[PDB]
Amino acid sequence: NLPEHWTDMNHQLFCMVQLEPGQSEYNTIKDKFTRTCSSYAIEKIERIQNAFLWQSYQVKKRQMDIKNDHKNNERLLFHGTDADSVPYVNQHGFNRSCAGKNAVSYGKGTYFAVDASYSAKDTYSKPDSNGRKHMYVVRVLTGVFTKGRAGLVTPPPKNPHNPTDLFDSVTNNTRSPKLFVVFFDNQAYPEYLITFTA
Amino acid sequence: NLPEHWTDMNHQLFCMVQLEPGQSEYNTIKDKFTRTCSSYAIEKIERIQNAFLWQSYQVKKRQMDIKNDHKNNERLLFHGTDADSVPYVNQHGFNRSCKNAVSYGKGTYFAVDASYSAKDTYSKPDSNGRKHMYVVRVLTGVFTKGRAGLVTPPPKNPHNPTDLFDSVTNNTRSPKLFVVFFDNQAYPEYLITFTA
Ligand SMILES: O=c1[nH][nH]c(=O)c2cc(OCc3cccc(Cl)c3)ccc12
Repeated sequence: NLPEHWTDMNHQLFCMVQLEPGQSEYNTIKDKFTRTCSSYAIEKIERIQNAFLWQSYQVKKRQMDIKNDHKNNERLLFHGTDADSVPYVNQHGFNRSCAGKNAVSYGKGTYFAVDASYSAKDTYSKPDSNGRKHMYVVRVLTGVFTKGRAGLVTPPPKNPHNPTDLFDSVTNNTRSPKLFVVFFDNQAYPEYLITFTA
Repeated sequence: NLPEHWTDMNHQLFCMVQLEPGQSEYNTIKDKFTRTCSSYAIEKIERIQNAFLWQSYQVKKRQMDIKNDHKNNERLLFHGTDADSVPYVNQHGFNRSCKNAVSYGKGTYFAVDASYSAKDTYSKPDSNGRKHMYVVRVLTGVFTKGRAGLVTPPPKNPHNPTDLFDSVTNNTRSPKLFVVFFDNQAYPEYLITFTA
């Protein structure tokens, strides 16, 4: 079930693949980034090939496709993080118990941005001792979402009289979403790592 | 690809099935409980048929079987909870984000002995006196002693910080509880409703 554009991994379960500028795959990520981060320069873009993270994520995606009536349940979003977190995210993905409090909190989960500019803030993509900033491009199962509240540890119910039937994610604003919060493991696959500088 | 002992669900994805007293499955689960809780009264035992939870759990189990290359990664453990939490666990399983004692880390706790889970602090009696305890398949895998404040298991090797233990315990030689720190590492298989 591993994607056919992935490099052959010689029977290993994890690899970071450096992309080539001028390939469509590099250029669509570079364009998505520069749309709001034109004042930064990209050092490199790496494709994350993590067999176990992919399998768990693809099972969640297939479940949400069945549960939800004909929705586009997946969005491609950004996540800025510090260099110390990069090896953990590459191997294990996004853990809500490691997440910082957001400056505007819509719940206690993992935050993902519509715009690279948001994730490029030093508060998220902290410059390392060589001045490198790190941002992931992430497949996120946003599914059916509502406006969040600082108190949430899971997405709220769709209906107060059916407390277990939940929204898939929450946002800052349902009309004009700029961030999404997910509260479960394997609801986000880190697909690319962008290393960039001021 | 759902287990053979499950009963037909009329093409639905979630069902709680009450077991028949005196049949093999009911007797097996009743014996596990009465090993340490023979003084309690069993009202009923329900088989939890949650296709989505089962699929996500079986994926984790296949992954852990490959990674550990050995094979006894699974233990059958107990979890007492309050009646208000039962509908959530039936649908969504165990969630570390939901304060009882967490001295061995911030995960979900499971007991080796039903008697521990049977304490009123875990299986809180409801207004009709009913107590609730799950029998749980847990991917304990390779484990180490836990400690306060862990948000994931420790690494197996300090020079490889991302290769983790699968779970932690109070005591590696003679464990009485296990903590898991990830979703879909535990599948709630039966729900025992009982009284003091
Ligand atoms: O069945 C349970 N349901 N919910 C729990 O939080 C729970 C917790 C639990 O160990 C907590 C603990 C921690 C340190 C020392 C000791 Cl001695 C005990 C055991 C069972 C349960």
